[PDB]
Amino acid sequence: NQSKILTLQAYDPAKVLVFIGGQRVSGFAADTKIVITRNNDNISVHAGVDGEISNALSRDNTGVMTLSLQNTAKWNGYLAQWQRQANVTGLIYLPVQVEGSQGLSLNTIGWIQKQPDLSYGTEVGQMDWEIGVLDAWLSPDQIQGIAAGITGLL
Amino acid sequence: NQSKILTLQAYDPAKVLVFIGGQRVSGFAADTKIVITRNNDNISVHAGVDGEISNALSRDNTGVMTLSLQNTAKWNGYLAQWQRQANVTGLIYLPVQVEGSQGLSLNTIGWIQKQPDLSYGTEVGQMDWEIGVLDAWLSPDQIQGIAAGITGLL
Amino acid sequence: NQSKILTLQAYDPAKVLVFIGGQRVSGFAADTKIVITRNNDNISVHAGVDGEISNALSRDNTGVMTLSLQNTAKWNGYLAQWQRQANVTGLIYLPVQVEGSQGLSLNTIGWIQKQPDLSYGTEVGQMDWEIGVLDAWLSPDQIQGIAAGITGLL
Amino acid sequence: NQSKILTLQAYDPAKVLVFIGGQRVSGFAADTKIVITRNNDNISVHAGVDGEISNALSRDNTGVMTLSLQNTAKWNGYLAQWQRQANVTGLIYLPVQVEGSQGLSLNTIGWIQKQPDLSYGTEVGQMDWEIGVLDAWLSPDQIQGIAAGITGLL
Amino acid sequence: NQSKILTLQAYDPAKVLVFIGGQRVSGFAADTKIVITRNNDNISVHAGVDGEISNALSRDNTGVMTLSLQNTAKWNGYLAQWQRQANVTGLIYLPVQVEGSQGLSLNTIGWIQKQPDLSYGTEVGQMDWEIGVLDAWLSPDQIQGIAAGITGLL
Amino acid sequence: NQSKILTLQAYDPAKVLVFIGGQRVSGFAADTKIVITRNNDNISVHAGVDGEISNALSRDNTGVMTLSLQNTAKWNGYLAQWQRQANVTGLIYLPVQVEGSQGLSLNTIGWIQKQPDLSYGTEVGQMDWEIGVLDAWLSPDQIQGIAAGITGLL
Amino acid sequence: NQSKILTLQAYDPAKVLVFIGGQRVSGFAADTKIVITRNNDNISVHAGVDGEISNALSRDNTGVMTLSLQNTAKWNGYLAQWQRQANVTGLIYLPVQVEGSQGLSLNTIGWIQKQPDLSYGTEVGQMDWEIGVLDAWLSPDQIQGIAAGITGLL
Amino acid sequence: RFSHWVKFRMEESVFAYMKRRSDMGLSMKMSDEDLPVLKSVLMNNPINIGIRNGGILTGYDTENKVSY
Amino acid sequence: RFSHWVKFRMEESVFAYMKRRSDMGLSMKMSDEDLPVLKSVLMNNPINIGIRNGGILTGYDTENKVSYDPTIIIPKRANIPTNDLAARILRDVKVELVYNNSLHYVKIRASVVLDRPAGQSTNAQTPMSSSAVGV
Amino acid sequence: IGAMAANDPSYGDSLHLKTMPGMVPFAGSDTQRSNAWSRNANIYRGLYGGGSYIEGKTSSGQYVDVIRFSHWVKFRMEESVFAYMKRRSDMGLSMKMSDEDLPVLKSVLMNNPINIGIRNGGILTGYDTENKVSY
Amino acid sequence: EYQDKVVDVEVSLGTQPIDTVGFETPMFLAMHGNFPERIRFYVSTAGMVADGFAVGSPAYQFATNA
Repeated sequence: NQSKILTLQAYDPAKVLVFIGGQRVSGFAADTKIVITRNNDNISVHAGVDGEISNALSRDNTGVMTLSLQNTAKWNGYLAQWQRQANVTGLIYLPVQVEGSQGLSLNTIGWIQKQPDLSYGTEVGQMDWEIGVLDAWLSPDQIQGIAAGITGLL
Repeated sequence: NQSKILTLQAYDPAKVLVFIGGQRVSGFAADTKIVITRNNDNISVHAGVDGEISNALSRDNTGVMTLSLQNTAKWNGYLAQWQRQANVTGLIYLPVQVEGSQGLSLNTIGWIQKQPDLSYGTEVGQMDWEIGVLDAWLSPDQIQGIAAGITGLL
Repeated sequence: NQSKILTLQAYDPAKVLVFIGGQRVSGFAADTKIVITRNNDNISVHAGVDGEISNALSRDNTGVMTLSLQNTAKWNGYLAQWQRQANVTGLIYLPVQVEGSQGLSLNTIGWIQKQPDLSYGTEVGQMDWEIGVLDAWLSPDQIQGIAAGITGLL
Repeated sequence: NQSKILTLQAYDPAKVLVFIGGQRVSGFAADTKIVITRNNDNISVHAGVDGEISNALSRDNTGVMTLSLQNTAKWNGYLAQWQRQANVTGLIYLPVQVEGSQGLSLNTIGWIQKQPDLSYGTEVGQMDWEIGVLDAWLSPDQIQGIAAGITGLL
Repeated sequence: NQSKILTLQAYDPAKVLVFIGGQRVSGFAADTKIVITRNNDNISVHAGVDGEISNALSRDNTGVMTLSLQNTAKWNGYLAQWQRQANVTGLIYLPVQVEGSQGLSLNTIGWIQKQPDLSYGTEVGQMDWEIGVLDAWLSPDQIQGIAAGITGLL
Repeated sequence: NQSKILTLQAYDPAKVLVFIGGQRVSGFAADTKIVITRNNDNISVHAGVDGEISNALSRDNTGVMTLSLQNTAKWNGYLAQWQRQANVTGLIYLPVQVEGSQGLSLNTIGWIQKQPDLSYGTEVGQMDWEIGVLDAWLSPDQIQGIAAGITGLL
Repeated sequence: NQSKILTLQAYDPAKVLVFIGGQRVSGFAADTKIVITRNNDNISVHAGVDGEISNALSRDNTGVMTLSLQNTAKWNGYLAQWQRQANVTGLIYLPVQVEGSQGLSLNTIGWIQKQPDLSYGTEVGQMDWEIGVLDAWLSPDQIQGIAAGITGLL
Repeated sequence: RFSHWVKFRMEESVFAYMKRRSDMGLSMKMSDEDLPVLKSVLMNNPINIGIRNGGILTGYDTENKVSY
Repeated sequence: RFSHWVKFRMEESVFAYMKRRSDMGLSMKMSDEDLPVLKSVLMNNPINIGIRNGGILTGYDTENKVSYDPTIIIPKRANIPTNDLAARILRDVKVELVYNNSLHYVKIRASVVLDRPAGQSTNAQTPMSSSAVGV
Repeated sequence: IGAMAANDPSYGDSLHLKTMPGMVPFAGSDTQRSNAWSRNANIYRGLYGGGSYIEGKTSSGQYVDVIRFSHWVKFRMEESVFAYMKRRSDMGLSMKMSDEDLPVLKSVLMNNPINIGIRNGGILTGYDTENKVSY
Repeated sequence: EYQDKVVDVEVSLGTQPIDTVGFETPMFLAMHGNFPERIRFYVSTAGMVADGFAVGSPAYQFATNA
């Protein structure tokens, strides 16, 4: 057996596009751009004494989308001003979209949950904004779909 | 695509000005000068069993501003004396202002919350004063303002 | 702008004098001689739902003064004997004084709170006595005093 | 000022003698032979709202004396057999004595509290027996005594 | 098969032109004039347990350009003065250009990263200035371009 | 093109003058008289994932000035005595000045950081004293100044 | 300017006298007789972000004095026997004195720290004993003293 | 009346700060490192008392999409 | 007052150094190997205390493109006329300084709005520096 | 003019949908609009409650955006080169016609227009996948 | 030259300032005789009316539209 290349193209971080309200975000941090995590488990399990197993689905799809930006980036001002604008007017929701380069994507509604701490030091600082998401289901954008009707059994 | 310089000037730590009561602070620590953090999340989320989502704003803007100074700095005496002066007379509030070099700024009222521990050793010690802030909203001082009326949607 | 020397003299650890009961302590540990910490925060903050902020001063000034001595130092015997003498006779208080070299000082009443553990090994051991202090307010001994009437505002 | 030698003799670990029941213990571990720690603080402090301070002595002198021995040492058998002998007959107390080389000493009654875990591996294992002590007051064996009547004040 | 001459002209070190800010640099060292190195690898490789291989491009193009000058060269003064001028005014960037004689070239923005050490001895000393570069991609200036559309495969 | 002489005069090591406290130093080593090095880089670089580049200036100008003297030189006694004099009285700072023959110069405050090791052998030994400097910016003393306003661009 | 002779007499290695306990050492190695080095730097430096500089003296004067002797020298037996004598009786300290021929001197207390390795080969072996010193301050024995009150400034 | 009140008290506050700052020595100097404190000086006294007592308006305008 | 202070204290510092240097023997001599120490002597006392206390200005000027760094110049022996070597007095030492300035007067421009302020221009371009049309 | 004056050509920001106060919507029907487009006569049209210019075309058929970009390049390349040359000849050492000094024009031109255009998006870069050519 | 107050404030009711922008100045070739020069630069319609231009005149309309 010979080793196989898992993809034809190369994963390019610059190809990952983040659209918050219809504008592209720029000025990201060094290591990680964005992290998406679900708040709660998908399926719960109830185990009886005799061994009977029953499960119930979870309808809580809220999640948190970390966003790292350099403190010198101009987008810090946009989010800071929008925070107070929403606080005064009362409108906090805005569309959020993420395009993957060689992975999953995301397209839902979101809001600003917490403002990151600010620290000034010898080197350029970093700010990790937290953006909520109404639904944290990562959707594919590939040829997937012809095999989902094959894995099905039982 | 070519790499872009995120700024024209260079982030100079000496340009960050801290004004406590109308006087400039001097004699900072080595690594980090000041850290600003919010006490509570901006927006809370309530998730129902069926999946309905509702959110409520948070009106608690209190925060903590860490301040690192060398134990040989003269400002240790000023804060120490002001602590007892406020304890006796009963007036604890005083203006606080921070000017960013290539980042956000801050201008609110504050007070001394906790005195840092003192340790004597082989090398010069460090003291991390904690200064409270009535409101911990970092405000911009840039050309931001013409785009906040663009990101708006929904 | 040119770099400025924060002091004229040099911080000399040997110049830090500790007087417990009227005698100078000798035979300190390697890294840190003494550490002073407050037990409780200076000012508490109560934040209302609407955003109103009110604060109350704290009158608990008790603190802990760590003291590191080599297990071969003769002062271990003095403190050990005084512990039992106070236990029998019932008098535990004794004056405590600390003189800073280029920093703050302290002069209050104190007592022995906990005896450090003793360990014998390949190298000379260390003992970290804990001495309580009635008031843990570090007082200055400098030209400070002419500016405390300047920072005042609001 | 010139550096001073804190002692005339040299701290020799072999000079530390441990007598459990009237026999000298041998076959110690590599780094640390014995560790003595008090279970509870010597003096408690009650702080009132107005600032009044009152303290109460602690009469709980029980402590724990860690004892490290190589798993190949013969004293493991003695303690193991004595454990069952005490369990059957009901007598658990036995004298304990420690002689310091250039430090404090100890002489009280003690008992075996917990048997250490046993692990077999590439290298010789170690066992850390725990021996209780009725009183954990480390007593001096030096010229101390002529100065305890000097530090007294207030 | 006969040996072939790799070039028609001869590599002349004097033909290598360095333009920093629009002026030609002169007074170079003996052995090496300039060295250009990339900070990070171009492509990273992730290897799975099963043998699947995936790669991701690197967008960090920052590099370091060593520059050797005799301590008697007049350009030492220019760079030294520009260092303080940039430190005060806050502008550090300036164009950098390199022309190869029979090799690759470079044309990007750069800045002074570290000042070389100065040593006085029997012989004339040397100073190796380090100049940063925004992008360290060496570009060709030859008939290359008609074959890049030939090597392409897979 | 013809070869050009980089200077009119000849670099004479004897013309390099070192003034420590107002007196000329004499009795230098064989190869190197003095070496000046900066402790930290002038400018740091932060590179984001997308490729954005931001830089921050460094305000740490401390440096080390090596000084080589023959063990038979009389200046060894002066520095040795001054070391203890400063240790006792507490004053360690003293002016330092260096005059270049055909290179850069230096004029700042300094102190003795480490005493060199002493070795006795067949030949005359050497001692390499280390002298700290508050600021390690090598300043020019030439016609430089009319061109610094020319290299400026961008 | 004419070359000057740095001394009137000639540095004679035989004139260097080492007195360990009151007896002169004899039978030295070929190249180097003794080397004296300090364990730690004299003065530490703390540099703040803003550029403020503060320094603290170091009170650790312990040092190491290398001593090279031929394996055929009789002094190897003296030191070897004294090692065991001190190990048994517990007294390790003994006076150490060094007289320079045309350099600095030393007179403090010392002890044997490590025994050198022994190797037998075609040629006569060498042993490099390490002798500790309580204080490693090299003192002068010259006309120095009338100028130390001149270099003083600031 | 509001305009006269602002005109008088901004001036009085600034003068009171300047006089206190120059009465200890260390009078104010024209440099970027000392000028910005006027922001805090002015945000104290009138600009904040007016907001607290309701005379000065704040918030975001929904019609013109401008902030006060 | 500043001019008088400089005039007095530069002289006092130089005289104090010279007297201490000639009180041990080894009085100062007119040669290139000893003159330059006056640079350090003068940079101590007034020239540095003034910078530390803020009286003397430093830095780079952005408008005129000039630096405010204090400067000191000392002539060489070859440039000293023979007559001064008989009079034993040195001349032509030059120093430069830039004095700071206090703030005396301030003028403010306020504005008040009553109705709804008019909507601002929604241009998002980076403001250009100057018109391109120039010949 | 007010919808064109302060618009930097470096962005290539066409006039397609820019709103202009003062103008009145065009009232003709579809055929009239088709005729106007065929004659290159731009028309202001109202859509979804607002007013909007359309197609920004000129008389010759070329888009006004391209003309503005060409004029911008033509002016600013010349201004940059002249500004460098004047500064270089104002210190003496005027430029000379030799291989050792000419190449600096590459950096001079890559500064100012050629780089501002790339940063603001007006100038395209990258590799073309269809024709297999680079921009 | 002489200032009678250490601090002075001009309270302008309603009006606001505007920043200085870079731009290309347009030229409108109008026919009239209000001034002798061939070309003049104005910064507001107020200055044009102060020069004798009638409200609603071609130049005034062009300026107010621009």
